[PDB]
Amino acid sequence: QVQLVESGGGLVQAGGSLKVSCAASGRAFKTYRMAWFRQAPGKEREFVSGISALETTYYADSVKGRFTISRDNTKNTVSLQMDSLKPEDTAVYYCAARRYGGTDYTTTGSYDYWGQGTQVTVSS
Amino acid sequence: QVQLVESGGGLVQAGGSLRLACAASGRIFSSDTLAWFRRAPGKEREFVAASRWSGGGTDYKGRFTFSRDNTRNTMCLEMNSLKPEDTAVYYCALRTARDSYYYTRNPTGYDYWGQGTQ
Amino acid sequence: SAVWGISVYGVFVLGFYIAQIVFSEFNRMRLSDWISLRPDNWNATRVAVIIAGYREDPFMFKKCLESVRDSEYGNVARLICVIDGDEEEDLKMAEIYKQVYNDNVKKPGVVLCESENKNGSTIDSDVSKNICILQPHRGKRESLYTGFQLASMDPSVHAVVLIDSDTVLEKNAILEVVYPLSCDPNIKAVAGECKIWNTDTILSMLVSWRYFSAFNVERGAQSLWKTVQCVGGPLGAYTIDIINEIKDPWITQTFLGNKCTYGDDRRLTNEVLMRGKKIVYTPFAVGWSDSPTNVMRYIVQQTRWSKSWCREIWYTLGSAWKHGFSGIYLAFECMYQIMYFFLVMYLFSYIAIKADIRAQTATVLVSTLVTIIKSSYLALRAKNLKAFYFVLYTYVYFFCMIPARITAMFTMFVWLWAKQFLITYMWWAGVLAAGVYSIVDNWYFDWADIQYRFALVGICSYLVFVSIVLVIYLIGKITTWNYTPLQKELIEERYLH
Ligand SMILES: CCCCCCCCCCCCCCCCCC(=O)OC[C@H](COP(=O)(O)OCCN)OC(=O)CCCCCCCCCCCCCCCCC
Ligand SMILES: CC(C)CCC[C@@H](C)[C@H]1CC[C@H]2[C@@H]3CC=C4C[C@@H](OC(=O)CCC(=O)O)CC[C@]4(C)[C@H]3CC[C@]12C
Ligand SMILES: O=c1ccn([C@@H]2O[C@H](COP(=O)(O)OP(=O)(O)O)[C@@H](O)[C@H]2O)c(=O)[nH]1
Ligand SMILES: [Mn+2]
Ligand SMILES: [Mn+2]
Repeated sequence: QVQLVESGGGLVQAGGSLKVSCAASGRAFKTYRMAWFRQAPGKEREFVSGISALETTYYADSVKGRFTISRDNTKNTVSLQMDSLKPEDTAVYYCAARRYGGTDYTTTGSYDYWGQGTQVTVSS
Repeated sequence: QVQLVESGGGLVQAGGSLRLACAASGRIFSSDTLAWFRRAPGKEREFVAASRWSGGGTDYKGRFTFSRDNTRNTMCLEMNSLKPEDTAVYYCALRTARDSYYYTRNPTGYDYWGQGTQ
Repeated sequence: SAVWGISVYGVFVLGFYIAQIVFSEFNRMRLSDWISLRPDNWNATRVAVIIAGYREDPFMFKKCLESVRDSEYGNVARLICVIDGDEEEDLKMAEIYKQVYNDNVKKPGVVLCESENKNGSTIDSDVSKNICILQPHRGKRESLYTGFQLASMDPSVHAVVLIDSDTVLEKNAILEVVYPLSCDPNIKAVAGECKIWNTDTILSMLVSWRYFSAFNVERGAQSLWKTVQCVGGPLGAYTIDIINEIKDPWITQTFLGNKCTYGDDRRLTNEVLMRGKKIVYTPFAVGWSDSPTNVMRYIVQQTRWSKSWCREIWYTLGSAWKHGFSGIYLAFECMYQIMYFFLVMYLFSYIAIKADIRAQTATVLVSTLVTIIKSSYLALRAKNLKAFYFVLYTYVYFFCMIPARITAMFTMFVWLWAKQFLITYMWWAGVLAAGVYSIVDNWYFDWADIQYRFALVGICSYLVFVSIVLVIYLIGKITTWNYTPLQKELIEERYLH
C-alpha cells in the first residue's frame, strides 16, 4: 500500500511551462510503476503518460514530445513536465501506482492506487 | 606364461622352398623379441634371424625373410633356394625384456623355447 | 556503464580465444610438417623411463606398467622406478613391479638428496638391468632426483620421459615426445597431452573437457612461440644436459626461508625457461590419467595449483625477458590471466551491489554464448558431440575455483578444516545472500514493459537450456554412452580380476 500526494498546478498563460509532482510513500517506490491520468470536465478520464520501474517512458497520442516525465528515487517522487501546452489540455490530473499487472496499462482498472488529484486552469 | 607352438617340415630337395609358422599363446607386450634357431645334427644351436614385435628386423644374408602378422599372434619365416647343409632342426624362441632391454643373440637369454620342425 | 563493461569483456575474451585458436592451429600444422619428414623406424636418440608413485592403487600401477611395456619405441636404455616407500605397506608396489618386470629391487637406507655423495653409484651398480628403488617417504621432489641420478650413469642416454604411476601410455607415446627434441637444438623439453579416461561423474565429465581444451589451446599457443610453462605431470620429456644443469637449483629452492613441496612441475619448467631454452608441446602424444570425483578434493587440488601458479608467476615474469623477442606472449598471457581474474571479481561485485535485472540477464546471455562458441569449437576440433557438455563448466568453475584462488591468495602470508573450506563456505553464503537480495529487490511483475519481458524471457530460456542439458546428461549416464572406450576396457578387466 502506497499513499500518493500531489503538489503544484495553477493558472498560467498559453504556451508556458508547468510542472506537477506526485509523491508516493511506501516500502519501496523503485519497484512501483507510475502513471498520470487527466479527467476533462465533460469527458471521461484518459491516459496521459506512464513510467515503469526500469525507467521506460510511455506517451499517449498528441503528447509524444510536449509532455516529459521523469522519476527520482532519492526523494521517492515522480514529476511531469508540460511544454507548449494548449488551452484544450486543461483538466484535473491524477497520479496512479501499480506493482503487478498484465499487458494492459491504459485502463483505469489496471492501476489500483489513485491520488486526490490537482486541477489546472489555463487561459488563452 | 607364453607357450610357443609351431608347425611345418618335411623332406625337400635342394631345389624348392618351404614355409614356417610359429604361434604364441599369450601376450607379447609389444616389446618382446622372438628369434628362430636351427640345430644341425652333432652341433649347437645357431642364430638365424630375429625381429622385435613392434618392428625392425635382424638376419644372419637376405636369403631368409621375416614377417609378422601382428593380428593373430603368428609370424612366418619364408625360405628359398635351400642347400643340403641348410636342413636342420629349427626352433622357435621368445625373449623377455623384463630383465633388460638390450638385444642379444645368445640362446641362454631366451627362455620361452619351442620344439623341432624337422 | 555496465553495457560497455560486459561488451568489452566479451569482445576481449573472444578475441583472445580466437588468437589462441589460430596459434594452436599454426603450431599443429608446423608439428605435422615436421613429422611428415620423419624417417621410418626413427630411433637415433636414447630415452629412459622414470616412474614415481606413492599409495597407488594396484590395478592402476599394473596398467601403467603394462602400458609402458607396450611402447613401440626401439631405443630404451632402461626403466627406472623410484618409490618413496621403505615401509611394510609400500612393499605392494615392489611386488607389483616384480610381477611385470625383473626382481632387481633395491631398498637403500639413505636418501640421495640428503646424502653427502649425490652420485647414485653407492646404491646402484648395474645400468643394463632395470632397477627399482625404495626410499624413505620424503616427497615427489626426492623421487625424481633419484631417477635423474640413475639416468646419468651412462653417456648413451640423451633424454628421459617422466611418467606418473597413474598414466596409461599409447604405443607411440614415447616416440612422439622424443622426436621434437632432435628437431631443433634449442628444444630441451617436450610436453605431452593428458586426457581424463573416467567420465562416470559430472565433475570428471567437465574436467576431461577442461583438460582437453587447455592442452589443445593454451599449451599449443605457448608452444607456437616455444614458451610453455608446464610440460604436464602425467606426460613429459626432458633432456639429460638441462636436468644435470638445473638439478641443484630445483632441490635447493628457497622462497621465504622454507623449502617448498608443491609446484613439482611448474618449477621445473620455470627453471628450464630461465636458461633461455625452448619448450615445444605436441598433441600427437596421448596420455590417460584419472581425475578426482570429490568436490572437496577438487577444491583442494585447485587451491594447491593456484598457490603454485601465483608463486611461480613472479619468476616467469622475471625470466621472460631473457628470451628477447620471445616471452612477450608469455608475459601478455600472465597479464591477461591477472586482469581477467580482477575483472571477473569486479563485475561480480558490481552485479551484487547493483542487482539490476537487465545487467544480470545480459551478462548471463553473453557468458552462455561465449561458452557455447567454445563448446562448438571443441566439438569441431575433437569431432565428438560430447564437447557440448562444456556449458556446465561455468557453474563448477564459479563455485570451486574462485574460492580456491581466494584461499591461495590469503594463505600466502577444526583449525585445519577452517584453513581449507571455510573460505569456500563464506563465498557460497555470500553468493546466496546476493541472490536473495537480488530476487527480493526485484519482486514485481510488469508485463507492459519491454525490458522486463526481455529479461524474463532470457532467464527462462537460460533455465530451460540448463534443464535440457542436465536431462541429456542424465539420459546419457543411464545409457553409459558418455563412457570413454578406454574406461569400459578397464571396467571389464577389473570385473574379470
Ligand atoms: C503462453 C506461453 C507461455 C508464456 C510464458 C511467459 C508468459 C507467462 C504469463 C504472462 C502473462 C501474465 C499473466 C500471468 C499470471 C500469473 C502471474 C501473476 O500475475 O503473478 C506474478 C507474481 C505475483 O505474485 P504475488 O506476489 O503473490 O502477487 C499477487 C497479487 N495478487 O509476481 C511476481 O512477483 C513474480 C515475479 C518474481 C520476480 C522475478 C523478477 C526477476 C528476478 C530475477 C532474479 C535474478 C537473480 C540473479 C542473481 C545472480 C546474478 C549474477
Ligand atoms: C534463491 C537462490 C538459492 C538462487 C541464486 C541464483 C544465483 C545467485 C546463482 C545461480 C547460478 C549461478 C551462475 C552460474 C554461471 C555463471 C558464469 C560466470 O562467467 C563465465 O562464464 C566465465 C567463463 C570461463 O572463463 O570459464 C559468471 C557467474 C555465473 C553467471 C553464476 C552467477 C550466480 C548464479 C546466477
Ligand atoms: O607424496 C607424494 C604425493 C604424490 N605423488 C605422485 O604424484 C602424482 C600425482 O599426484 P596426485 O594424483 O595426488 O595429484 P596431481 O599432481 O596429479 O594433481 C601421482 O603419480 C602420485 O603417485 C608422489 O609421488 N609422492
Ligand atoms: Mn591414482
Ligand atoms: Mn594424478
